[PDB]
Amino acid sequence: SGFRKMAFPSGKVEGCMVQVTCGTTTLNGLWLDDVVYCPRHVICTSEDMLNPNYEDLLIRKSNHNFLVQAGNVQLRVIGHSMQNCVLKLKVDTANPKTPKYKFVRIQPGQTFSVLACYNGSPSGVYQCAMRPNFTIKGSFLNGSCGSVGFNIDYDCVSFCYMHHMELPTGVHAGTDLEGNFYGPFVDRQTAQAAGTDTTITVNVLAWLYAAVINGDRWFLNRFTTTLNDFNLVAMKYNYEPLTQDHVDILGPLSAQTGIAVLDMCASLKELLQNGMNGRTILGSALLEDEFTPFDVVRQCSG
Amino acid sequence: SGFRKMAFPSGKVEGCMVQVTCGTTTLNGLWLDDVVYCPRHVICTSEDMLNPNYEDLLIRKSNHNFLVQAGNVQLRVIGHSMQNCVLKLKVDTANPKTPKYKFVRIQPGQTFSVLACYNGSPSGVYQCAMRPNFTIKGSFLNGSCGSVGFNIDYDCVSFCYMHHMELPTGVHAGTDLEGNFYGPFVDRQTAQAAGTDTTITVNVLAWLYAAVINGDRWFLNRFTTTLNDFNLVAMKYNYEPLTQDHVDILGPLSAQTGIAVLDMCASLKELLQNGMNGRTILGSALLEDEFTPFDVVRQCS
Ligand SMILES: *[C@@](O)(CO)[C@H](C[C@@H]1CCNC1=O)NC(=O)[C@H](CC(C)C)NC(=O)c1cc2c(OC)cccc2[nH]1
Ligand SMILES: *[C@@](O)(CO)[C@H](C[C@@H]1CCNC1=O)NC(=O)[C@H](CC(C)C)NC(=O)c1cc2c(OC)cccc2[nH]1
Repeated sequence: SGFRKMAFPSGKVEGCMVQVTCGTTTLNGLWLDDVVYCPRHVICTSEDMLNPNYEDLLIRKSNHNFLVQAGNVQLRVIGHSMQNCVLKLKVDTANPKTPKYKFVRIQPGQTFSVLACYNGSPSGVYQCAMRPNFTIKGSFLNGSCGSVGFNIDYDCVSFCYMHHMELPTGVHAGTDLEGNFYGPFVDRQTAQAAGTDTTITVNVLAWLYAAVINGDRWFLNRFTTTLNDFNLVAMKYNYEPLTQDHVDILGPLSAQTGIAVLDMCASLKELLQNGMNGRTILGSALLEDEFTPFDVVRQCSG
Repeated sequence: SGFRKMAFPSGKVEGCMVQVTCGTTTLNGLWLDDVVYCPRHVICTSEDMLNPNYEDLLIRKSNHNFLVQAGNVQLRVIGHSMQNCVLKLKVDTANPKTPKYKFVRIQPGQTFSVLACYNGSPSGVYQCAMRPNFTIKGSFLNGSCGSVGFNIDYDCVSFCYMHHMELPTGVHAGTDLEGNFYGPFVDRQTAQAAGTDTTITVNVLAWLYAAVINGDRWFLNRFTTTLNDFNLVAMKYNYEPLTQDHVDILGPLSAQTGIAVLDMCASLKELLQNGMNGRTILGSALLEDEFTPFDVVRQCS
C-alpha cells in the first residue's frame, strides 16, 4: 500500500548520457550504438540563437567542430546530420551500454520519466505528464538541454522526449527523438506562450481511485451521473471530456474498489462545484491530474 | 526551473540488486563487493514470522540453504552471519558494479531515494523523508522487502534504509544497513503502531527559503525570535524542535537570501499562529516539509 509519484529506474538511460560542445555552447547528448542525438541549437552562438537558419549554420560546420565527451573519454565525430530539431553525430565507437530501445511520440495525458542531466552527467529523475497544451511541468536549469524522457517496458527503453526550452511561465517544452516539437514551439531565443491548458480528466479519476484504495473516502457521495452530464460540467471547469475508452481504461480500478466509473464522476463533479473545503486527498489541497490509470494500477493492484 | 520532488539517478543501486530465497520465502538483497545484505526474516516460513526466535531459526541454516540470484544467475553463498535485523551472506563473486559506498544512519527529516524492487528487479524510484515518528510514506507491495533507500554524494552512494514492514496505517518501517530499525518497530508479523507524527520544521524553513529565492516573500515579517522560544512555540503546533545541526544546515540558504535563520523562524511562527489566510507559497496552500535544505540547494543550483 501507499501511493507515490514514482519514476522508472534510470540506469539504462544513464549509460547513454554524454556531453556535446560546439564552440562555447555545451549541452547533453544521447549516445545509442554509434550515434549521439542532441538538440541542434548546440551549433549556435549567442547571436545565432535569435533567428537561426539551421541548414545554413550546419553546412558551415565540420566534424572537428563537435566535441563529444563520455565521462573522461573524448569520442571522435566522423559524420553529422540533422533531423528536424535534433542533431545526429556519428562517432567512431559504439556505446556498449546501449539498451534495447525505441523512439516513440507520446500522447497528451500520458506520463514519462525524465533523467535531468548537466554536462553529460545524470543529476535527478522525476515523472512528468505531457499536458494537453504540450508543455511539461519539470525542473530544468541551465545546461539541462538534451536531457531525455522515457518509459521502460520489459528491458526496452521507449524514448519520447528531449528537452529544449523553458517558457516564461516556468513550464518546459521539447521534442520527440525525431526532432519534432510537442506543441507550437520553435527552437529560437524568443518568449513563447503555450495554448490554454486543460485538466486531464481520466487521470484525476484514476487518482481519486488511488485515494479510495489508500483510505481517503470523504469525497464519495450517493449521487450518480450520466457520462454526458458529467462531461458538460467537466468542460465548464476546463477539464477534458471523458470518452468511453477512458471509462473502459478505468474498469480495473472500478472493479477493485466496487465504485462504478460514473459514481466516481459524480464525486468529481461535486468536488469541482463545491471545492475541497480545506480538506486534502492523498495529502494534496488540489486535484492531481499527472497520474495515468496505468500509473495507479502499478501501485494499487493487489 | 520549477520545484519538483526528484530522486537520485538509480543506476548505481540497480547494479547491486539481487534476490535472496530461503525455502519458498523470497525478498531483495543488496550485493556490494562479495557480500549480500538482506532482511533476516527471509529464513522464516509464513508461520515462523508470527513469533520468531531468529537465533534458533538461523542455527538450523547452512550456507547451502540460501539461494542468491542476480537475475537467473546464482551467486554461491560461502558464509553467513546475522547483524541485528539483517543477514549478511558472503558470496563467491565480487560485484563488478559495486559503486563507492558508505552505510549511514539518517535523522528524521532527512530525505532519500527509494529503489522499489520485486524479485531482485528494480521497478521504480521515488523520494521519501524519514518522518519524526520513524516511518516513511512509501509505496511498497508484497515482495518489496530488502528494497533500499540511499543518497548519492558525488559518486559515493550512502545507503540509509532497507525495507521490512508496512504498518496498519499504510506507512512503512525499516532498518539501516546495520539492521537497526528506525523507530520502535520489530520484525515480526504483528500490527504495530508508530508514535504521533510531527511536522519537520527544518524542512518547512528550507521551503520558505526556496520561496524567497524565487521572489515569493509576502510572509517575511519584521520580527526575530530566540531558538529556545521558537522551539517551545513550535511544539504547541505539532512541529519538531530545531537542533543546532538544523540551524547549521540552513546556513547556505540564509547566506544566499540574506535572511537570518532566526528571522525566518519568526516568520514561520506568524504563519503558524495566524494561518495562510487564503494565500499560497510556491503555488501551495500547505507548508511543505519533505524538502531538506540540500534538496532546495540541489534543485535551485
Ligand atoms: C538549454 O539548456 C540550452 O542549451 C536551455 C534549457 C533552459 C535553461 C533554463 N531552463 C531550461 O529549461 N534552453 C534554452 O535556453 C532555450 C534555447 C533555445 C531553444 C535556442 N531557450 C529558452 O528556453 C528561452 C529563451 C527565452 C526568451 O528569449 C528572449 C524569453 C523568455 C523565455 C525564454 N526561454
Ligand atoms: C516484505 O516483502 C516481506 O519479506 C513485506 C513488505 C510489506 C508487504 C506489503 N507491503 C509491504 O511493505 N513485509 C512484511 O510482510 C512484514 C514481515 C515481517 C517483517 C516478518 N510484515 C508486515 O509488514 C506486517 C504484518 C502485519 C500484521 O500482522 C498480523 C498486521 C498488520 C500489519 C502488518 N504488517
